[PDB]
Amino acid sequence: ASTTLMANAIRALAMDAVQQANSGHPGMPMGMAEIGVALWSRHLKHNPTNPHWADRDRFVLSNGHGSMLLYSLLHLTGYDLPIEELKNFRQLHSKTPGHPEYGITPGVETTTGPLGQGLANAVGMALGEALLAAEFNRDDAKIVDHHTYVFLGDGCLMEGISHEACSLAGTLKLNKLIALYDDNGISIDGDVVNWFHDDTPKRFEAYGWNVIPNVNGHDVDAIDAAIAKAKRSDKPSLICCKTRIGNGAATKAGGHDVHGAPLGADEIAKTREALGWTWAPFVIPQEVYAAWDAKEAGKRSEDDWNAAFAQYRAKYPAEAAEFERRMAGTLPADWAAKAAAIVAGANERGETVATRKASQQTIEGLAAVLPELLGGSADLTGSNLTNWKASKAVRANADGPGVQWGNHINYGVREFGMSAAINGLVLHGGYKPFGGTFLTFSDYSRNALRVAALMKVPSIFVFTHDSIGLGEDGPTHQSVEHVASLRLIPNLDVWRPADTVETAVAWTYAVAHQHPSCLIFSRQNLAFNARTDAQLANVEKGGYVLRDWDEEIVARKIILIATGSEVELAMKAVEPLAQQGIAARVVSMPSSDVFDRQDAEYRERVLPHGVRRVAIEAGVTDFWRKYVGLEGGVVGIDTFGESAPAGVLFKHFGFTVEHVIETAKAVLA
Amino acid sequence: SPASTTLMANAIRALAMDAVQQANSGHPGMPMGMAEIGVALWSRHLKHNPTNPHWADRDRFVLSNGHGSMLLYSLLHLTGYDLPIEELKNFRQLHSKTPGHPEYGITPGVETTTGPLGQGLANAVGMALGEALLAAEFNRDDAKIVDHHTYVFLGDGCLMEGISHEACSLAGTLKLNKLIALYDDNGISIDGDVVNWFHDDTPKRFEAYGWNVIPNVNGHDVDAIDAAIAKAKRSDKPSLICCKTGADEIAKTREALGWTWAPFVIPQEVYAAWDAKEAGKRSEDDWNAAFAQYRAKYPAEAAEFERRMAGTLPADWAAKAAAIVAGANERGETVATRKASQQTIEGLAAVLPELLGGSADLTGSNLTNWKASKAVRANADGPGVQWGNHINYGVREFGMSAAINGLVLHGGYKPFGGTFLTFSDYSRNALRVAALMKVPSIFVFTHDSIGLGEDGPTHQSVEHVASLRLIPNLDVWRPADTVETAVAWTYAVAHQHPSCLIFSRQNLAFNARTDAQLANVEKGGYVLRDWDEEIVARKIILIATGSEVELAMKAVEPLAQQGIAARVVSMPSSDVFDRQDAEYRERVLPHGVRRVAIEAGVTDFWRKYVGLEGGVVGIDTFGESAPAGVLFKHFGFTVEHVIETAKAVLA
Ligand SMILES: [Cl-]
Repeated sequence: ASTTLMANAIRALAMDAVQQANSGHPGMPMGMAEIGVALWSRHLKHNPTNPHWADRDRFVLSNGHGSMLLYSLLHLTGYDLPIEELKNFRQLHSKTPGHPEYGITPGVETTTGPLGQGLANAVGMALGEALLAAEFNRDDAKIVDHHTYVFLGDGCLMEGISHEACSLAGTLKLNKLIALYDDNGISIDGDVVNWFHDDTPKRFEAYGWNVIPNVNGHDVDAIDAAIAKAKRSDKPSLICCKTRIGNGAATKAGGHDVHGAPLGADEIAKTREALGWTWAPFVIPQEVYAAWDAKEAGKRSEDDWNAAFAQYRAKYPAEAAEFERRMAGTLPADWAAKAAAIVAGANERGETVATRKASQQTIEGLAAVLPELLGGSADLTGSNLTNWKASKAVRANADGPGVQWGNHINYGVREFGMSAAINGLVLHGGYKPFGGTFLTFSDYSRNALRVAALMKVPSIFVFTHDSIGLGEDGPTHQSVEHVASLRLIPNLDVWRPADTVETAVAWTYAVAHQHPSCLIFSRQNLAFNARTDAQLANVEKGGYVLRDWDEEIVARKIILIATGSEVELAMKAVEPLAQQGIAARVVSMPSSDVFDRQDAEYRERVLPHGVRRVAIEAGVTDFWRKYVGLEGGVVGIDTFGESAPAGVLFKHFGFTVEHVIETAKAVLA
Repeated sequence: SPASTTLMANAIRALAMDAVQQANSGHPGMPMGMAEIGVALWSRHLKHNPTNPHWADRDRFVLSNGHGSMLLYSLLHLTGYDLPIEELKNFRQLHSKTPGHPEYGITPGVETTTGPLGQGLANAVGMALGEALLAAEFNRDDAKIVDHHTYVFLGDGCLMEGISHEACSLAGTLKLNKLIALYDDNGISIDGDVVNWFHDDTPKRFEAYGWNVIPNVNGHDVDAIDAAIAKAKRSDKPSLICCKTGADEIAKTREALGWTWAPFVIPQEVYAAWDAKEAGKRSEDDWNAAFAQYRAKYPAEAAEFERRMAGTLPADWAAKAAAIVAGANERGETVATRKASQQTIEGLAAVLPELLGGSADLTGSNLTNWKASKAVRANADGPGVQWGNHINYGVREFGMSAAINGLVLHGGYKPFGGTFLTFSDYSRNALRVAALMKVPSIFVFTHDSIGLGEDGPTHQSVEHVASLRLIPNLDVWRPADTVETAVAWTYAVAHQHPSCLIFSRQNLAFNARTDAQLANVEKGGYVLRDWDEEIVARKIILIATGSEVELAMKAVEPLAQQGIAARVVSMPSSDVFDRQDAEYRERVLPHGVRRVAIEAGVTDFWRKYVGLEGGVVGIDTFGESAPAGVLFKHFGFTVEHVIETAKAVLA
């Protein structure tokens, strides 16, 4: 059963599943068929029966629209993806969505579709493998050794994020990363040369990559040999595979309408004749299956690694335990107590610091407790305060390929690439990564935060300099809409702590839960608040009563809802409001997302139905309408900022006791 | 003796370190590092008139590295722009003309607003593209009126950002040879020595883009930088010039430099060596005379150039906009609002010669092109572009969006560019900066919800419409049909806020409108179907946008059969609706009549109109991969769910 027959198999499933769904992208799976045979048949180290096998090569389909390529490969090689599913391509609840989705389909390593990000994910996975290896291998016993393969097309290469990820990968000498490029002269608008005339080999050599240019992308033997050559490189490798889009189509190969549209029944019948593929839709003859199936080889590969690991466990019982725990993403055994100790510690200290500082202090405590902690900053380490006393900066080896182990990464000025890479580090397993930048620059990395939320993986994204409180850098740096815009992304937890204790709570919560988190810290100092034991336990509920009414008040009730640096203002507002006949309960809402997940009883306790509310936050006001209603009030900022000291701006922009009072009287009128 | 270049440069170092000391805030190192580059460019090559920063044929300068803003302030102050020393003393103070990062519109001679890295460079690319397009369009064999360079100062941060890749790759494919980038190659970014995280061979990278690179220029040798700029001007390719560059410390720097003068004191001869008013006036005078000769030979073109450089619409615009809108209403067509968008683009292009469209590799999907357009293309043999009015930007959303900002700043075109709505997350900060700059950039977004169907949750926007509404001063439109599309487009084109125009993949039903309703569409929110004149049924308001307006209209008779009388408010733009006066807003949404919002995106946004007691038919999860009709039923976009919600709200 020839490789033509094996490649053609991919062609038939891709074209027939697209036609069936009358939707999707047949051109790339047909263009890349032989590349598929080359990598998957002759090189990929994997086990269909266990797609969670720790030491498997990681494959990433960065050009995610060509998803039938992956579904064919998963199906053909014997993963648990039955033919029924490929028949249900692009149908509700199928295991075959239009773009591949992590957690939905076995063997799907990450979620792609937004261009460029799969490639950045793959850099993160290569970084994970390289870091773990440096960490867990011993001169007399290796348990970490796998490559990271990524398919990509012209789209990914035009996206800025390819630049960020490949520059970093080159500087970090990630030589087990191997990229195969669907080099076909085509993107969606037509002939790529009219908008994209890069000398791509030259670009990639400039990054410190090895490039294998001009491979015949329809020659299984040629691609195979190029991968072998890549596999022996001192540098990450780009393989340039010259292909024809929809190659094998009877009449439409190389056309500009095979990217994202069905071929039609007529072209499909004629393609069956030209290829000699005699089988009906979704019929695959057993000799194609026998040539593609990897269950046997997979079993052998993984059983071998198990023996390899068992021998490792004998010589290093403690490290083997740690590896298994970390690969599984399980926290230490004494977690609740150590986490409660970090929080108690902050509460005991009672210091008024910037929550960026509170953050660094929490990281100190997390690190002493989580060897898996992997920090980093997008060239703002000194500003974000993401590194800690005992941390080691990850660096490429001076002389050979690979990295020296470390646990804080300087990502460079690459917020988007850092964020996608973090998603890769997380998906790889073995570390608990986070990475920082200024809050406003969440606008550069936004879709990566989004993709973490879609995948439901606990990526942590740290943002500092969160408002006009940052002062003089001015309105291009001063976030106004950002905090609310991140809340709005489904499944993304947003924390904006008021003090050292809310920071400690936010971090330990984030490290321990399944949602990706944005942790949002201030530049400037925020007053410490004191809390009851009951209150300390309620911070983890996202919103809690920081200060209640006294039974002895018997004046007009209001609820002040505040977050982050504005908790101080709500708190300073209480007595002045009392002296005006208003009794103010202060609710601190460090995470509205976590608060919204609470039960109805708890939410009613904190925000009693029918008591009016004023929300206080140095951000856009409309967001708070969900808690304060049409009749409630908001003290916030609905314009861009200005360049001036923080104290000047806070006054200028009406974050004053006087404004809080004025608003409260207006709400209660 | 007249000022040496060393004294000319040290004047910059003095102002930078003194302004920073005065403000006790900011970064003196970058301006001080780039001072010689400043002298070489501004004093020897920059063509500009300090007395008129709006001279149409001026060279364009961009400080892409926003941190060294005292470099620019020094340069503007020294060469004679209207930026007094009292302002430099007021660095980083409230309402000064010397903000922390430079701001377009605040300070004369500031061409764009920079701060987030890489975007200035993308801005510059869009300005160079503007100059090349105008020239190809307007210059004649016997009379040239367009001819200027675009210069950008650049640092390591800018080069690491993915947006430099998008912008520089495009500039190199388009052979924008009048773009000249000068790179502060100092070995340093904020975290320390760049080599640990940025070890690019930047020269080879840029040659791979089709740029000319002059590597290894001594960043402190004015003559060397000068000659390097001179060479770049002879190049057939855009050029990158790689320039290798409190109290006690300031006092000792003064001594090390032999700068004897007190803070903010510039000696007369340094002023005289930097002043550019006299060369400026001559340059602009020469140009005004070359323009008079152009006007004598090409009077219609000359008036069109002037109108378009001011960004003024045609004098009978109100009639021409009304004809576009009326033709939409007359046609009564049920199509996707992406198709409605293309139809309006077509009518706009026939009356706006300045119209300049494009798409980030989604031309067919977004429908941004029109039948009479010409595609912008590099010249086959020489540098530069053949003129066109539709640009294939490649798969570069952020770079396209920042380039558009630069095209808008340059003057002469009315540009817009398209991509899918979710991919607004890639270009977001450029949307933000347009809104901060107050410039009428037009961003087109299509495929706006689960209505796109099978492509699935990575493409299906859910939070995007509401998250863009949050951005101050950015107008968001999500028209229900061809008439709301024509209104949104003609309003966006005519007004000063940047606009996001949000279009559906799928067919949306046309809605008939009375005259009074047609006149209210441009108010952003309006009554599309009102309650009967005297009724006994309980009242609800349905507020809907986009594709959901059809769902609101379909719910009205079913609601009436349940004893519920529904007003349908269409809200194509909540942002424009919020700028309406209190009387109008109360007329559309009367106090104390309860509301249900309907919109295929996050629900929380609507709480500002429907309150805690109101209702929302929306989606607060990600989508799924399935046909659009299957998804809409799956996600509860149904009359039955509208009725349930309305009854629960009315309870
Ligand atoms: Cl592709």
